[PDB]
Amino acid sequence: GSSGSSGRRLPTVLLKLRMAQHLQAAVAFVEQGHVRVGPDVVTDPAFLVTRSMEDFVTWVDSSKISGPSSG
Repeated sequence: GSSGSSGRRLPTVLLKLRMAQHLQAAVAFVEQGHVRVGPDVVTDPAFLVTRSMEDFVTWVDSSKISGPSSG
């Protein structure tokens, strides 16, 4: 309960955001450079992300990914 930085593995954040199927799926995707965080692309799953960055999570290439909505 101190002031600092609370980051979590990308794999965990992805699973929670229903971005991936299983832990192995999220981890594999990160290794294949499928998921990126903000202006910085992460390749390792051990990568820690902060609540602030959590919202700045996007897929390297979401061309196929559907979603007619914008915002």
